[PDB]
Amino acid sequence: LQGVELIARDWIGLMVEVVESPNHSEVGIKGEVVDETQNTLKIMTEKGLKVVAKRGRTFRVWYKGKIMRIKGDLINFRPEDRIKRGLMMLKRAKGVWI
Repeated sequence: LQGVELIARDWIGLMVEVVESPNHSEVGIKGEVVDETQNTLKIMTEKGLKVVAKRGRTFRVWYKGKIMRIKGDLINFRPEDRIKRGLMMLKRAKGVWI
C-alpha cells in the first residue's frame, strides 16, 4: 500500500539507506534525500554529501511508520512517468485489472 505510494512520490525529504548496489562502496550510505533527478539521488549523510545513481541500487526507505526496500530500477523515471507507474504497481498489488 504505502510502498506503492513511494513509486510515485519524489523522495526529496525522506530518509534512505543504500543496501544493494553494483558500486559496492555505496553500501551503508544513509541520510536524507536533498535532491532527486530521473537517474540519481543526492543524499545528506551524517558526515557529508553523496550522489547515488538509481539503476541497480536497492534502497531502504523510512516512510509513514514503515521501512521499505525499493529498487532504484522502479523509480529512475521522470515524475509524470512515475505517477503512471505508481498506479500500475497499485493495481498489481491489489489484484485489480484496472
